[PDB]
Amino acid sequence: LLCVIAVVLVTLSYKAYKVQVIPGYTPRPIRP
Amino acid sequence: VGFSQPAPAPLVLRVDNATGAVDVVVDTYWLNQYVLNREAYDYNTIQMNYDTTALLSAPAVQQDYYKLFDGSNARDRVLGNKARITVRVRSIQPNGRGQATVRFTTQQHNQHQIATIGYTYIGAPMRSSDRLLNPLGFQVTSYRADPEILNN
Amino acid sequence: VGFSQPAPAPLVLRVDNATGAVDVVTTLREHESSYGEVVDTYWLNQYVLNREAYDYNTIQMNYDTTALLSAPAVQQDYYKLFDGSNARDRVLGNKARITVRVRSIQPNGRGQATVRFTTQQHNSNGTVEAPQHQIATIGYTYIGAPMRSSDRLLNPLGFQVTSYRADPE
Amino acid sequence: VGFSQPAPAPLVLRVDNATGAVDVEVVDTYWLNQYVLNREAYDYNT
Amino acid sequence: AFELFTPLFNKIDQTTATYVTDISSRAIAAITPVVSVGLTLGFITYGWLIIRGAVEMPVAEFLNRCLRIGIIVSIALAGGLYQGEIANAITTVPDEL
Amino acid sequence: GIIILLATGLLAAIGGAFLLLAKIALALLAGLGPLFILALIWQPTHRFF
Amino acid sequence: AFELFTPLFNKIDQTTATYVTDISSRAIAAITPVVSVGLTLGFITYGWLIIRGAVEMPVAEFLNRCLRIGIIVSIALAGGLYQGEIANAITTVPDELASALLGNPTQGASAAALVDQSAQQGFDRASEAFEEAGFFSSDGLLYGLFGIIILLATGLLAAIGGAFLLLAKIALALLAGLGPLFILALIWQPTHRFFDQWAQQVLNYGLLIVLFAAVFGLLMQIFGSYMADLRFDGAQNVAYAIGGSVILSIVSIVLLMQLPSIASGLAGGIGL
Repeated sequence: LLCVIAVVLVTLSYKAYKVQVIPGYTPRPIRP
Repeated sequence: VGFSQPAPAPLVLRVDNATGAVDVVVDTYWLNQYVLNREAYDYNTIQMNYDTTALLSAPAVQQDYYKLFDGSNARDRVLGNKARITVRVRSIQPNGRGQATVRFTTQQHNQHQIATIGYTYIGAPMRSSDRLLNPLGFQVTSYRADPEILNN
Repeated sequence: VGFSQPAPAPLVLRVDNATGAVDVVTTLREHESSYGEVVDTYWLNQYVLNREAYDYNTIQMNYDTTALLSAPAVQQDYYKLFDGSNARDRVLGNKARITVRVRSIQPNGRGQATVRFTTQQHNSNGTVEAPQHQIATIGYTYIGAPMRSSDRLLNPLGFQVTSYRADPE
Repeated sequence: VGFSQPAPAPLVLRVDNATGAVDVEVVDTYWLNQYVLNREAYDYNT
Repeated sequence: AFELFTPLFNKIDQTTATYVTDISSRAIAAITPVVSVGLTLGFITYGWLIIRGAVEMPVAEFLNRCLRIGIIVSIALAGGLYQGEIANAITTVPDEL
Repeated sequence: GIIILLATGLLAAIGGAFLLLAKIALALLAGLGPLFILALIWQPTHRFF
Repeated sequence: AFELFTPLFNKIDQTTATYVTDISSRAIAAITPVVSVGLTLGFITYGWLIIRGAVEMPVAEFLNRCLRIGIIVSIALAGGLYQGEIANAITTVPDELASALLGNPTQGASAAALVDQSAQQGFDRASEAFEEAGFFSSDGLLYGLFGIIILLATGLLAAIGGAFLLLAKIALALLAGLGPLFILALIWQPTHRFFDQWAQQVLNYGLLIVLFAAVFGLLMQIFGSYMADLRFDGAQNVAYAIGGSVILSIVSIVLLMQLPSIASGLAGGIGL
């Protein structure tokens, strides 16, 4: 019974473990 | 143990006779480049400094910056191609958790100021035009530079 | 008693910017350590600006700096501004901010100076309130160099406010 | 042993009369790009 | 072009994922190991106590009831595969329409 | 134009909104599933399943 | 700006406080000392009578029954902290509707505020349509019809949502005010059904307020953003924009209409 429950629990913990950008604004250079 | 033989002396304080300013005798790089490019101006190079400043600024900060070039009092109209601003940083000292103090000067060709910078990093950008300017992701989230009063 | 507690008191070798002359530790610790109009006006400016100003993002440094430049009596008066339901931390919080700039400081005696400055409120909706004008009266001394890295890198001179008030102009 | 503390360590400082200065993997590419732009370029002013 | 239902559906899907699917996955994943070990230890302890105590039929009652509880708990904790089911629902709508 | 707009809009809105209701409800039920599959364990809570 | 749900919610909250909550608070406060002393003296009296003359089970039954009565009366008298629960409800609405499912950082806004902002966006678009109608003296009433459509869609969505929020708040205030009469109904077996029905209605309107807070906040924010993008420039199709507006409105109205039935059905499904 512990063998089977343990394989279930290990598969269960197998699934357990398995489970900034800059701004926008008007252009920096404009015509002089 | 209490003797140690080893003893420690004190950093001397330097007092500027003209400003009364007392000086004790990677982030600092970004803070320097940010302030210099943000505060400086030259009709001939500003497009890069302008875009760089925005690249190193949070949208809130970018907007504050962009606005300096707007209206009749725009840097683009006031300085235009008649006058220019030269900026140099003397010293930067971090003071906490995303915050640093920048001591710098500025002059007009044709003053002493201190900036307080709140900042973070947003990691590497994903555009060639951004990574070749700010690969680290430096970003200013808050910015306020105050000049001295009267002479300074 | 022979332990390494209380090391040599920090010594400021004041350097004259015009002559390069080097000064030494002095009785200024038991007197006004800050000396010279130029130097005192700087400290008075930085004190008022940081004390009166507010920004959620930088206030921790301004807060600690103000305390570092304040006598315990003054520190308590300051700390209290961030207490209760009307605390600056709740009123301004991260919704509004205060910008402060000093126009002029003129010493008037024996540990006393007048600071003329302005202040304004900005907020998250992009608006700005009309600027106000205020005048601070500062009583002060100097306690000499501090003996902690976290203090000497902020107030090496030992500036300390012993009395403070600021009224509308 | 205490009564004869080691000779006071020599103390000396230099003060600059002009500056008032008192005195007792991805990193190479970024530096190279900045150096290249500064190197080939020229402006009397910068 | 006219794009209104694609952005709206993506927005709603993001809200359902962050606030109804992920939270359920986070809770099940956190309890799966602890509940697993606790259930196994409880099985062992109860078996020993009933064979040395309150009357039970080990051959039929204990094994059968333990099997029922085990299958139900296994199915219930297999719901921790929520992403598959949400994507199954996400795939269902377009394939048929 | 107003008549055409209202007809098209109301038809599309009704259909799409009922589709949205179905999707949201199925998502919420799938999320709350395990609490109700666990209800098979005890006889009094079978009605919940 | 557009501010309609904030003043309406504050008005309903003040009304429900001043009558339902304040009457219950003062009435409980007036009787609390009297009932306290009376229950204490009655316990002493009945103890003496049972230990001298009356039928008694001294240590088990009398102490256990006194404990049951005391716990029930203490809980029922804890209703004297009404302001706590009224604030609990009035803050349960905004906390949940703010960022539970929206996923956007919240400055600390509420329900009426968000409804007002989104309705303001819609009504601003309608006002711009009216302005365009004013520009074209003739050949301008088409823009007037556009503005009327925008206004009606925005208004009807906001009205349905806010009115069900108001219904939930008023119902919860009345139920909380009448709560003690139905908590005293657990004393006698025949009056148990009254407490069962009161609890079922409390659950009904709580589920209603939860569902409407969440879903209405999400839908009204989506509608507000969409209308905030709307423009009568030369680059957007007027038909596309107005049609999207009406589709979003009707989609939100019918989804919300399904919610009361869902809340009532869940309350009925829970036994109670």
